[PDB]
Amino acid sequence: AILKCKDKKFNGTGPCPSVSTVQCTHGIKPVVSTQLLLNGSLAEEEVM
Amino acid sequence: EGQLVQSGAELKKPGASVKISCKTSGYRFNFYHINWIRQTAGRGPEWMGWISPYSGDKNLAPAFQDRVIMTTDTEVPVTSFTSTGAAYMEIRNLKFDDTGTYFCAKGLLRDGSSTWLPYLWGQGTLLTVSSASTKGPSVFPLAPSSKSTSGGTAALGCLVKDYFPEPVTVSWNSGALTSGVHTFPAVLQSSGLYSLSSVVTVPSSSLGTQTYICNVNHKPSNTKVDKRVEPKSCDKGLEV
Amino acid sequence: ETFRPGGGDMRDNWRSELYKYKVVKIEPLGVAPTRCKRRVVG
Amino acid sequence: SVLTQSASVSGSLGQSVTISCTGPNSVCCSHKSISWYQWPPGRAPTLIIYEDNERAPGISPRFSGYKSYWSAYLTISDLRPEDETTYYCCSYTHNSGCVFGTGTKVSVLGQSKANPSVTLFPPSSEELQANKATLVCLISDFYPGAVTVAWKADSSPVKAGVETTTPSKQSNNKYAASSYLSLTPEQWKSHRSYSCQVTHEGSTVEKTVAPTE
Amino acid sequence: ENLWVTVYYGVPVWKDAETTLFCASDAKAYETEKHNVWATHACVPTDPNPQEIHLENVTEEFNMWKNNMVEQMHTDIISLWDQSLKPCVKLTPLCV
Amino acid sequence: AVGIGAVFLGFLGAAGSTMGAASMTLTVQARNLLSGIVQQQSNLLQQHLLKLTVWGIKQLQARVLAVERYLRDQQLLGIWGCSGKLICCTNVPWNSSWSNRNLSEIWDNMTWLQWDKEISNYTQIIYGLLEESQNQQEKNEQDLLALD
Amino acid sequence: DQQLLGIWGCSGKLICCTNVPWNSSWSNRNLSEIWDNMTWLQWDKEISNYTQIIYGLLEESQNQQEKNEQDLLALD
Amino acid sequence: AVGIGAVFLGFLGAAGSTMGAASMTLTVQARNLLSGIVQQQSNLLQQHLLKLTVWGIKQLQARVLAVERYLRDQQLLGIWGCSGKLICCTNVPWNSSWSNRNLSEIWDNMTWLQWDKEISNYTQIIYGLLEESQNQQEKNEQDLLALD
Ligand SMILES: *[C@@H]1O[C@H](CO)[C@@H](O[C@@H]2O[C@H](CO)[C@@H](O[C@@H]3O[C@H](CO[C@H]4O[C@H](CO[C@H]5O[C@H](CO)[C@@H](O)[C@H](O)[C@@H]5O)[C@@H](O)[C@H](O)[C@@H]4O)[C@@H](O)[C@H](O[C@H]4O[C@H](CO)[C@@H](O)[C@H](O)[C@@H]4O[C@H]4O[C@H](CO)[C@@H](O)[C@H](O)[C@@H]4O[C@H]4O[C@H](CO)[C@@H](O)[C@H](O)[C@@H]4O)[C@@H]3O)[C@H](O)[C@H]2NC(C)=O)[C@H](O)[C@H]1NC(C)=O
Ligand SMILES: *[C@@H]1O[C@H](CO)[C@@H](O[C@@H]2O[C@H](CO)[C@@H](O[C@@H]3O[C@H](CO[C@H]4O[C@H](CO[C@H]5O[C@H](CO)[C@@H](O)[C@H](O)[C@@H]5O)[C@@H](O)[C@H](O[C@H]5O[C@H](CO)[C@@H](O)[C@H](O)[C@@H]5O)[C@@H]4O)[C@@H](O)[C@H](O[C@H]4O[C@H](CO)[C@@H](O)[C@H](O)[C@@H]4O)[C@@H]3O)[C@H](O)[C@H]2NC(C)=O)[C@H](O)[C@H]1NC(C)=O
Ligand SMILES: *[C@@H]1O[C@H](CO)[C@@H](O[C@@H]2O[C@H](CO)[C@@H](O[C@@H]3O[C@H](CO)[C@@H](O)[C@H](O)[C@@H]3O)[C@H](O)[C@H]2NC(C)=O)[C@H](O)[C@H]1NC(C)=O
Ligand SMILES: *[C@@H]1O[C@H](CO)[C@@H](O[C@@H]2O[C@H](CO)[C@@H](O[C@@H]3O[C@H](CO)[C@@H](O)[C@H](O)[C@@H]3O)[C@H](O)[C@H]2NC(C)=O)[C@H](O)[C@H]1NC(C)=O
Ligand SMILES: *[C@@H]1O[C@H](CO)[C@@H](O[C@@H]2O[C@H](CO)[C@@H](O[C@@H]3O[C@H](CO)[C@@H](O)[C@H](O)[C@@H]3O)[C@H](O)[C@H]2NC(C)=O)[C@H](O)[C@H]1NC(C)=O
Ligand SMILES: *[C@@H]1O[C@H](CO)[C@@H](O[C@@H]2O[C@H](CO)[C@@H](O)[C@H](O)[C@H]2NC(C)=O)[C@H](O)[C@H]1NC(C)=O
Ligand SMILES: *[C@@H]1O[C@H](CO)[C@@H](O)[C@H](O)[C@H]1NC(C)=O
Repeated sequence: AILKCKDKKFNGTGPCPSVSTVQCTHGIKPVVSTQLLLNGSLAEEEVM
Repeated sequence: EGQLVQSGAELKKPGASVKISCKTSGYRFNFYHINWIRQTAGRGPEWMGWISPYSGDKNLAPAFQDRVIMTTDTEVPVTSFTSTGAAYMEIRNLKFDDTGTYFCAKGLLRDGSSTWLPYLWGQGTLLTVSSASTKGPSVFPLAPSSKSTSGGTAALGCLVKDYFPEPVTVSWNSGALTSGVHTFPAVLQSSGLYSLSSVVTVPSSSLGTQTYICNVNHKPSNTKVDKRVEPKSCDKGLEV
Repeated sequence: ETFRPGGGDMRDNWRSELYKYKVVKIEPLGVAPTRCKRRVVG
Repeated sequence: SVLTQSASVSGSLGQSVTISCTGPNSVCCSHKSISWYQWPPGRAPTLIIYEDNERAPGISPRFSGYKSYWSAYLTISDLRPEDETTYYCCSYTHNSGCVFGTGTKVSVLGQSKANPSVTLFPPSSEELQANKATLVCLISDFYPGAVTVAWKADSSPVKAGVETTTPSKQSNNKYAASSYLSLTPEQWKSHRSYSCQVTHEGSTVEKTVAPTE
Repeated sequence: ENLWVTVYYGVPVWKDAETTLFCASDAKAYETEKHNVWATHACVPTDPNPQEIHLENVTEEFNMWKNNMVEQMHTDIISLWDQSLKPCVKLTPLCV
Repeated sequence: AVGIGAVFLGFLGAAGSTMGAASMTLTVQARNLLSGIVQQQSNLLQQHLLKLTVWGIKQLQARVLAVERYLRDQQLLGIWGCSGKLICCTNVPWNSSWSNRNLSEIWDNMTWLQWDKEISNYTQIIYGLLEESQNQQEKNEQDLLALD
Repeated sequence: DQQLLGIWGCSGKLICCTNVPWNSSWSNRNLSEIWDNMTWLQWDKEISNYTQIIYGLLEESQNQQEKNEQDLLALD
Repeated sequence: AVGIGAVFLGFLGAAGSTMGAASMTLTVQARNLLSGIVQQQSNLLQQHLLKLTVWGIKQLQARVLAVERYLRDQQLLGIWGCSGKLICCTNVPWNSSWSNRNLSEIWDNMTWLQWDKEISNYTQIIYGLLEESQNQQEKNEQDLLALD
């Protein structure tokens, strides 16, 4: 099984206190981009 | 095997309100409840109430329902098997019936009854309330004395004069000498403050290779002065 | 101190939205101690 | 508080007596589960048993929890004097707090005696620059830790200005308390020498400071 | 006071697993044009609802840097390109 | 999306709960373990010739590993006499040099993950004879005792 | 399929008896009225809609809480 | 290399020993039968694109044949009422036109290989009704007798 983390202020690594179980990723669109990303997911937070 | 540490243990006047708190170290804090207790000389050990760090389920003691209002913070994980998370508990009593020493600690299985048990205990802060205000530390020495001139051991100590609210912690050489070092509780003058004594035994031949430095420290009067116990004794037995 | 966008490799494109996720094994069987036990057939 | 405990309990080496305590139907006898505490005064406590008969780990089988329909007990066994201080009783139900007690202290006989240790510190030079004094001369390394101690300048009835403490225990086995003597400046070198008499039921020791030296 | 050690099937338990994963995307008929880059017609369709369920008071590690699903998720993207290209026309008579 | 709270609790939803709680939810794990057909259909839910796209066969590798590690797991149960039955009692005593703590002290106090971590080292050695002293020489008995 | 049997306590055994009653809003007819009257295909067709819901607890009320019992009753 | 004699005896180590000896060592065979994961890892113990090297998929054919012939074997046990249980007793008598010799005369005298060789011809026919007369009509009984 995969699993997702679910706290907004989570930074790159560390244990995640808020966790919920998935088996298949949300819809990732493989955008071919160098130096920038766009049309991607967006966290409800201030971009950390 | 998790440690719990409160903070200071000092003075206050009947009217105001000061709050004391107690933080986990080495284990998870959340799925284990909260508690605080008293053991006043007048009414002995006594329990108050809990809540839960997770959601919040309190059940206080009828004695202290109507006065005391308290909140606690959130998770600070350390790793999948240990954490931290704050918990802050305010008082409001205005009665010196509650002057004693205050613990707050926890530890349990959690899915059976017996559903609160205090297990892994904190420092115990010591809540001295007073109408008299803070009186700060001065400090002077104790001349060495003979303990056993056959065994070649002596006893030298340090000041611990009258000061207001106890406790009052005094280390020497700031830590690295704990063997044999001995200090004892204070007294109560009939006008209302304390005093004890400080003495430690050392071999009599240790006078010119080691330094002996007591250090006086009362925090609410924020004073702390360090001393040099003069090793020259006046005991005839020790003089031999 | 100064600095500048790099994009030396692309899979940083993949870290963009594959950072919630982590695959994990099922070890579904555990031994543990209780008092039950069925008839000793002897 | 409502619950009542045995005022005192006694025995010696190889002991098996414990504090017990009960109360009315509303408190601590049947439906509840009831779980108690080793509590050194001035120190955190350590917890023998959590629910009646079966106890928290770490503490070992010398301690057995058992009781019937009107009280509660926990007969300790094979006892060394590390056990020597208070156990208080505790009744609770899934939705309620516990209820703690009205004063117990273990005390057992048949132990080897210990020689008391007394040590007078004269009233130092930097003291009557204030000018206030107090002679102190404190006792340790003795048990039974119960002793009376007196004052005297010049072996002639002085009758103003001495305190002496409750004994508090933090040593491995032995016990101490404190005592001392308040001031009016000259009255003292009005005397010739001193005394801090320590009296036990077994022997009487006295120290004397000649403060001319 | 006697203790046996007895087994249970289906304990909520897990280990850092290294294994190969697969793709699932809701299928577009899309009979106008054809042949998507990666999904093509081989990715399985997502279920009508993918179930999301909260693991309560659970705290579990995450390190997206030695994470493997990226090294996979590009291992693919490089790969099937080199098979979406191979059936198409080979342009070597043009280096003229 | 927004959390809906109609069903309880789910696959590994008792991983954050103590062993006693999860000990009752053993089946919301046992069905999700093997089922690689509910989620993958024998025929799909015409320009292409055959489906050896690597979506095809490395999906194909996954399905068998799904079963074989189950299939060898449930064989261990077939070794210990528990095939169709999720929990299983046991005859050879536990000498507790593997863990010194109590019975309440685990089901109410810890969780399953929080119990493997500590005896993860003693794991292989125990499985040596939860069958031998339990089943290898459980049924030469009723061999030698249904003998009559 | 045979795991479902491992869910319901029937692994090596083809037929299986059952504890939770049948409340018959799934079929109002008798016992003779099926084994002598209809065939297997002719029985699934009618409760093919009620199929998933029954398999919800031919284990829970039958086996999920059949052996915490002998957990709690071989307890002694 | 040089022989070490610490463990006894091993997988098929009782093939040269009589049936009675090997009848006790049935498990040092049952675990080595299916386990194609202990020896083959889901991920390995970067220039390459995908792993359809024929080390890949004819390893892949092997793993399922490892299980299916086990899986159909253990289904035969599911036919005869022995799923989680390695040995199995039996109800229909043996009429001995398949072998005229005794009980001691096989477990102490011969080995397992040395017993199949002689009834290898009578093998299929017996498996006809070690279930029918044993289990096909063992449980219409407790159908018709738990009837009450
Ligand atoms: C960030 O997010 C943004 C938001 O989504 C992204 O924006 C997206 O950008 C992409 C481009 O990168 C867009 O894709 C293209 O959009 C074009 C504009 O769409 C307009 O028309 C829509 C309606 O018509 C479309 O849909 C109908 C079905 O409903 C379909 O029949 C029709 O053909 C058309 O696709 C309308 O709703 C919109 O609002 C717009 O007004 C669209 O025209 C493009 O279609 C082209 O191109 C793609 C890419 O190759 C082909 O796959 C298509 O088949 C189609 O190409 C065919 O038509 C051309 C018309 O001239 C021909 O020239 C081609 O050769 C080809 O025709 C051949 O094949 C046919 C089929 O076999 C035959 O019939 C012919 O005879 C020929 O043989 C394409 O969809 C997204 O639309 C846009 N998003 C949105 C929401 O609009 C942004 O990109 C993101 N950022 C990044 C970095 O990704
Ligand atoms: C994530 O974390 C949280 C916590 O960190 C964790 O929650 C714990 O889960 C365990 C397991 O269930 C709980 O353990 C049980 O707790 C029961 C709750 O106690 C009852 O009594 C409370 C006190 O009432 C007193 O106070 C009021 C005044 O406030 C007074 O008037 C009353 O008269 C009374 O004196 C009460 O607050 C509490 O209410 C909460 O719980 C109920 C559900 O019962 C809920 O409906 C409420 O809305 C509120 O949330 C409750 O009513 C306790 O009863 C129970 O004991 C019974 O069960 C055991 C078996 O477990 C039996 O042996 C026993 O005989 C009893 O019948 C048991 O102790 C624990 O309390 C939770 N909370 C903690 C630890 O703080 C979550 O589970 C974690 N997540 C996961 C996935 O596990
Ligand atoms: C699980 O079992 C393993 C195997 O017994 C345990 O691992 C061992 O843990 C000890 C620590 O107590 C390690 O010893 C250390 O060795 C160094 C010298 O290398 C020494 O200086 C230290 O003072 C300490 O003694 C030992 O190396 C280690 N061995 C292995 C193979 O890991 C492990 O502790 C057990 N875990 C649990 C939770 O019981
Ligand atoms: C199996 O269960 C399903 C689900 O309950 C049954 O399907 C339902 O059958 C009824 C007929 O009795 C359908 O109702 C019809 O609806 C229209 C309006 O759309 C109305 O005008 C008709 O008069 C009638 O009431 C209903 O739509 C249908 N629902 C679904 C989801 O199929 C089915 O009958 C059951 N089969 C058996 C053999 O029991
Ligand atoms: C296992 O069962 C098979 C089938 O019954 C046995 O095979 C048969 O063995 C006999 C020998 O007793 C063969 O008969 C011979 O036939 C020739 C003519 O073709 C005749 O001239 C000889 O005098 C002899 O009677 C028979 O052909 C053969 N049949 C087959 C299909 O193999 C076999 O003996 C049995 N093995 C054991 C160990 O019981
Ligand atoms: C672009 O970003 C917007 C959010 O900023 C995404 O969602 C759109 O949000 C606006 C209002 O914020 C709505 O009016 C649109 O209907 C939303 N669109 C969709 C498709 O949900 C939007 O999806 C992004 N565009 C993409 C991903 O192509
Ligand atoms: C509880 O824990 C202690 C720790 O060793 C153990 O001795 C005691 O027996 C345990 N209780 C039971 C009932 O086994």
